[PDB]
Amino acid sequence: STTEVVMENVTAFWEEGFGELFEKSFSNFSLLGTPVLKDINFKIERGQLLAVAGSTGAGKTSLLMMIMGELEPSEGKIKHSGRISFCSQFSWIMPGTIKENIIAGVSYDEYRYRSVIKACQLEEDISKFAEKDNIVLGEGGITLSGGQRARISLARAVYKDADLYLLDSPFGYLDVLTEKEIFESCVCKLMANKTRILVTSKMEHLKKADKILILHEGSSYFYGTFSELQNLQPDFSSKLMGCDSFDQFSAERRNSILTETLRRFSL
Amino acid sequence: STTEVVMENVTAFWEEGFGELFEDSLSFSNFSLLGTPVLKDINFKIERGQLLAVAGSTGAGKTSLLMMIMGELEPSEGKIKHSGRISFCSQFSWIMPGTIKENIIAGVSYDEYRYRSVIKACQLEEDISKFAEKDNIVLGEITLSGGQRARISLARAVYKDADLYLLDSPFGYLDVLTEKEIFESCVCKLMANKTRILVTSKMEHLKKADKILILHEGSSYFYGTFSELQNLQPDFSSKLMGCDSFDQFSAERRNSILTETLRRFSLE
Amino acid sequence: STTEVVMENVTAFWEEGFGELFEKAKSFSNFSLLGTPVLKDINFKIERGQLLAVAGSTGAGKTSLLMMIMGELEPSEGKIKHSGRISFCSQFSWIMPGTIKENIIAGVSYDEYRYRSVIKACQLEEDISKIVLTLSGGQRARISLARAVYKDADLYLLDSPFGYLDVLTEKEIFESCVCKLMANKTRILVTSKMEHLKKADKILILHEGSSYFYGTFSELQNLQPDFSSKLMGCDSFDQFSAERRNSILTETLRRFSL
Amino acid sequence: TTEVVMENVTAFWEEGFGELFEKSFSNFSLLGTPVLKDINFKIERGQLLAVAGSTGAGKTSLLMMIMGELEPSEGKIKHSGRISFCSQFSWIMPGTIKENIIAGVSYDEYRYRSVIKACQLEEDISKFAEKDNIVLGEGGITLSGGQRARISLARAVYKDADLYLLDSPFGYLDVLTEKEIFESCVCKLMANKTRILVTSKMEHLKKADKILILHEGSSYFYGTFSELQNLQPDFSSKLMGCDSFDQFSAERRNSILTETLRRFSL
Amino acid sequence: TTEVVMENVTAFWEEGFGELFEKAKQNSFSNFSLLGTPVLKDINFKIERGQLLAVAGSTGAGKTSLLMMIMGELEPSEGKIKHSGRISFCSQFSWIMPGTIKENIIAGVSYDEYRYRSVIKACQLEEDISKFAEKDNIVLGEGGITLSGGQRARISLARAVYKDADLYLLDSPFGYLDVLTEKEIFESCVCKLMANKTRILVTSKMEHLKKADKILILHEGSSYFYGTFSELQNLQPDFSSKLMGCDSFDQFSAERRNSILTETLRRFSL
Ligand SMILES: Nc1ncnc2c1ncn2[C@@H]1O[C@H](COP(=O)(O)OP(=O)(O)OP(=O)(O)O)[C@@H](O)[C@H]1O
Ligand SMILES: Nc1ncnc2c1ncn2[C@@H]1O[C@H](COP(=O)(O)OP(=O)(O)OP(=O)(O)O)[C@@H](O)[C@H]1O
Ligand SMILES: Nc1ncnc2c1ncn2[C@@H]1O[C@H](COP(=O)(O)OP(=O)(O)OP(=O)(O)O)[C@@H](O)[C@H]1O
Ligand SMILES: Nc1ncnc2c1ncn2[C@@H]1O[C@H](COP(=O)(O)OP(=O)(O)OP(=O)(O)O)[C@@H](O)[C@H]1O
Ligand SMILES: Nc1ncnc2c1ncn2[C@@H]1O[C@H](COP(=O)(O)OP(=O)(O)OP(=O)(O)O)[C@@H](O)[C@H]1O
Ligand SMILES: [Mg+2]
Ligand SMILES: [Mg+2]
Ligand SMILES: [Mg+2]
Ligand SMILES: [Mg+2]
Ligand SMILES: [Mg+2]
Repeated sequence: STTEVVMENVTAFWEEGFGELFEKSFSNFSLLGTPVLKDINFKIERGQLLAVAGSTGAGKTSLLMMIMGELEPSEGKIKHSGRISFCSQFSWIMPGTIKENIIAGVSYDEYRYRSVIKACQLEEDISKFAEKDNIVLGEGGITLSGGQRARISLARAVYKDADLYLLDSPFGYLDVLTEKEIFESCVCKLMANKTRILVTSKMEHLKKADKILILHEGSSYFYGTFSELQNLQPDFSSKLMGCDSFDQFSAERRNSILTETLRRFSL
Repeated sequence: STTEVVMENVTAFWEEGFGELFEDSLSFSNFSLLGTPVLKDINFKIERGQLLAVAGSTGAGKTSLLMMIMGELEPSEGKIKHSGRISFCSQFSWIMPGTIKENIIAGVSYDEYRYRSVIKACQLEEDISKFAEKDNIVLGEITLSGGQRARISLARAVYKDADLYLLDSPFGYLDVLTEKEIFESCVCKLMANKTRILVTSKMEHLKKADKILILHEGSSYFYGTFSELQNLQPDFSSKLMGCDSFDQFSAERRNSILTETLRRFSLE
Repeated sequence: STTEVVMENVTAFWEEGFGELFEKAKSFSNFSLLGTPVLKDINFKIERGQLLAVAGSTGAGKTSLLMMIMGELEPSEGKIKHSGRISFCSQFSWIMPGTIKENIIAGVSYDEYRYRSVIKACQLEEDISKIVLTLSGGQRARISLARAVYKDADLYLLDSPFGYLDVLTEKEIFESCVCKLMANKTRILVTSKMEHLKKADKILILHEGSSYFYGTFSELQNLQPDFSSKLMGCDSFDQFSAERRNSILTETLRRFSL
Repeated sequence: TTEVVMENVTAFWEEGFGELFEKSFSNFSLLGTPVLKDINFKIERGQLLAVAGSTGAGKTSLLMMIMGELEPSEGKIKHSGRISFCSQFSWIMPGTIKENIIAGVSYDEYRYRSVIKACQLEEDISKFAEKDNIVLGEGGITLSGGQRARISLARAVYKDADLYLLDSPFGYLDVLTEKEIFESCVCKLMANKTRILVTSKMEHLKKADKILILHEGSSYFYGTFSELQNLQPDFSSKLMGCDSFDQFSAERRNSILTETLRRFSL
Repeated sequence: TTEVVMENVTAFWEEGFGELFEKAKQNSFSNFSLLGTPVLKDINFKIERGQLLAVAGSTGAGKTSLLMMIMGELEPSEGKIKHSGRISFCSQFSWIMPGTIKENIIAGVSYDEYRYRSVIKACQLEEDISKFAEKDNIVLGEGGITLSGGQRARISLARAVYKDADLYLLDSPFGYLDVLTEKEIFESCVCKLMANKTRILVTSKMEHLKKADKILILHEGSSYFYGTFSELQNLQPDFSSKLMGCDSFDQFSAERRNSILTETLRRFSL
């Protein structure tokens, strides 16, 4: 099964102190703080892809955290139901095998597991190891490349059967071509009929999305389709540079991207 | 089973030299001005079984106050009253070489009921059952997440049967929801009849506490209940932002919070 | 984990005075005759993970048997064997002040996966998605069951939890909840429905405090082809309260409107 | 605390038959019926008197006479000091749980915490984020019957008095909670105080220092439980005034069930 | 969404024999009904809400007829049939209407942008529509002229799936596709797009039987087997092509085989 997600006039603070103060001669104590999310409105139907974009600190992860209940609204309405699956910006590797890391407590299913490792391009990493997917890794994933950790992390999120998938920029340690292929095979094909929210800065991902949400300083800059945004603002393509770009990338990230490029052509 | 904690006009210096210095028509000197006390004129009283929340910004002397109760820091003036054994959970989550079970038990006599009640309240059942070796898998001084280490370190402090529990911000590496759940199940439920002092910046924790103590640069800013303080200072919610906020968190703290979030939606 | 439940030659009195008099009795006298035991010579065994259906006419002692297991009622004679935690769903659908989450969680620790599973099995997913507690009779019934089912226990005692539901919703929840989600748990279900007795590993029929039948449904069908609604303690719809009737109707409307 | 003495006490609820009893032979008092007749007992400081009898026997009326609502036409009543009264009716004031328990007298944190412990109100208070200071209205809406019963007893017990009059305060509780609170509150916390408890429970009679059985306003039995067992091995639910569960209101049965549910869920 | 239940169902296509079976049922004795042969005899199965039933069996076993009975064209002479809601039907015959591809898929029912897009993706029609100059608005005549067999099959499936129904009856919709495309569409359409819908799929593919929640094997009008694929394989380790109704490639028409070849060519030439 899958779920709708609806937000109506949502405002939220990470600080518990400022939240209560917002819910209240005159005075205005709320001003001493700043809302992380302000007047958020959207509705995504069952099985749709919502792409969320915006510059650093805009509140993209925070929006996901609010769906997950870590951040609570001080105003407005959130509607969604069922199980959540989360893929974080941080790729987390569990002590155990690659199979164990993907399955993560869920019952093993042959067809599902194979679909997922195929979609996330782990077949060559899963067979060309000493003892297949039974090789033991530790917490952190020292013996794995950044690209491997990202793909295992995505595989784990996609293997879980859920009503809502929250994907926080899962391709950032991958090279361009691998990102394009996995977006298509995983997010567009394997997850085709699951409601999903993807944090991304890729214009292509926005193009394929059913709905887009541009966040600016916690506020809704634009909600609708990419075509509508392009028609109103033919310049926006340039503002997409002011989101997540190279040279601002850390050292290990660039090295991971290079390693993923090397993997492609070494075959 | 549990102790009262009293402090009367307590002033203290970490530096022994400035402490010794501490204890107009005519000529006078004032050498004690050369040093600043870490704690100054501290007064509070916590009854048996009560919860005291201690808050304040970085460097205000919260850990130092706990250190004083432990006898690491010594008073130059005033009296400190507390009896029985002390248990201490630090900001630093310490992992002993050995197993998880031995890490929680750590010398203290083994009891089946108590141990299982502790690992439940600290949400360690799922961590213990997942490993092939159960709670008999070996650890160094790592292949553990920040959240796991924090949970084990709390479990250890809680397992010990003591008259006074000192909890120095034990939830920092946990996500919001896990923190809420463990505060309720461990601090509030399993430890309900125990005297405990909790260093925290969370409004909810201050609300639940019987008494609160707000420290400012080593001095008592407020002592009483949270309601009394909110009634006196409708501002205070804003002051609590200037305590321990996300903007200062290190990378490994931020990432520990994130994988605790992952754990909830990926495991069990 | 889960537990076995054993009852050997059990007799019990709700009135302590008559209970203690049976113990004192344990030319001649028989002062114990002045009272009447609520349960008399009860014998059954339910294996770990099995379902016991308890049926019988109004006042036969179905709830009291559950109260005895919970220790509210004490035996004057015999042995009762059960270990671990008990979870109880009453005929009364209790709603606490607080949220729906707080009502379901009710003093045990929150677990995300388990929570979502229980919401699914009790058909509360749409209800929950739509705040202090407003509710339909059906919603109250489902939340109250969800609470009992959410608690991790060795033994589940379910006292007629489906009464305020329409036939179709009761069937679906008995399947998803009692049969599937709770498949490996020891459960005792007070019910009057043929389908439930068919599915149970064992059935106990009570009559005026005594054991009328113990065994399987198929064994009962041979010995009693003459169905009795009175003896089984079946629903008398014309005697249902206006509240109960309208709850059943509302649940029927819900199926076809939402 | 106080002693309670009653010597040859007879009383009428109606003022008319009062002085008529206090008076050719004529007896106009006969067309009235005395609610209590020739009552005799003596309970020492710190002792528990258990009072039992069928419905309408005069158990509550006896408490009412001690409180002064009912005046004797004959005999002597001796008791001194303040009285605390816990009624069959569980009453809730406008205001918070704390204020409901405190009820006017000066706050004492130690005494208060002891009372809420003994009356099992700790989970009730700690559940709310507003704790002790969340408001309730008159009637006790949004509270369960079990909670009202516990708050009402808490109020009665918190009050410092020489004599405590407890009129069947457990009726809306399940068997187990009644047993636990009888023990922790009436038997332990109030062990130093003189108390009179109207009850039907055999267990309460055993723990009492003295028991008084009423029947139609007259003293059927006065003495210990052991003496009563000797004299009367034939237990009678009717005579002891045992609760007929089938005669319970929907709200009372549902209260008991909610208390049962509270125990196994929390 | 709906449940489908059949219990001891018998049916005749010929009305005369159906009425004869019922008239002799209520009533020295006679048995006139033996003169006819029922298309379906003693049918028993159950599929729950949102589940996939796979129906297999040899040619003439009565697979389409069972679908025809659910649709009310064939009437039961005996037994219980339970189902509710709207039915959508995809036939072995790929029907093309006069009109555009859009009109063909929509089929009068209201247009919904997202639903339409979801269906054309799941049925692999995105390439086809875009490849045409006027896109969705290219005019098709009745029957077959302009489109390939694979295209006709995908449009016909898309129409069935676009309709909002509580029961989807899919009578061997992939026969004119190559193996790889059939695999992909069974996954993307039948399993994912229709994941929460009650569906009955007539098929001869082991893969489909494996994925189904329940299978129903038909043999000369009667229930040969009902259960899961695991239960079947445990109770029958010997595979029979004839019994399962496995479509023999030799017994395919020239147009069918060439449609399969065209689909393979499409994959490698675009
Ligand atoms: N766990 C948290 N607790 C408190 N504040 C947080 C937390 N996570 C993020 N924030 C705050 O929320 C605000 C928005 O940050 P957020 O991480 O949601 O931005 P983002 O759009 O995901 O940025 P980026 O593109 O770099 O990932 C920031 O001020 C940040 O400090
Ligand atoms: N072990 C120590 N020896 C000497 N000085 C110390 C020691 N620990 C803390 N201090 C000093 O005491 C002062 C107060 O520090 P303390 O750690 O008690 O503040 P805090 O309230 O716990 O701050 P934080 O919230 O960052 O933990 C600081 O000047 C600090 O350098
Ligand atoms: N809490 C109680 N205290 C005293 N007597 C009780 C109590 N509960 C039930 N009884 C009595 O026990 C006897 C059996 O009642 P019980 O409620 O167990 O029957 P039941 O089978 O559950 O009937 P129903 O179908 O109406 O639920 C009755 O006489 C009833 O009055
Ligand atoms: N306030 C009153 N004013 C006048 N008569 C009263 C009053 N209260 C009780 N009575 C009468 O006193 C008689 C005895 O009743 P009482 O309430 O003392 O019996 P009880 O033993 O408490 O019965 P129960 O077990 O039902 O509580 C009854 O006739 C009753 O009507
Ligand atoms: N519309 C109809 N009217 C009358 N008889 C029919 C009709 N359709 C099919 N039949 C007959 O019903 C019987 C069963 O044929 P049916 O088409 O249902 O088998 P099938 O399993 O679908 O075979 P196939 O694999 O070739 O499609 C045959 O005798 C057939 O002639
Ligand atoms: Mg982010
Ligand atoms: Mg510190
Ligand atoms: Mg009952
Ligand atoms: Mg009375
Ligand atoms: Mg056919």
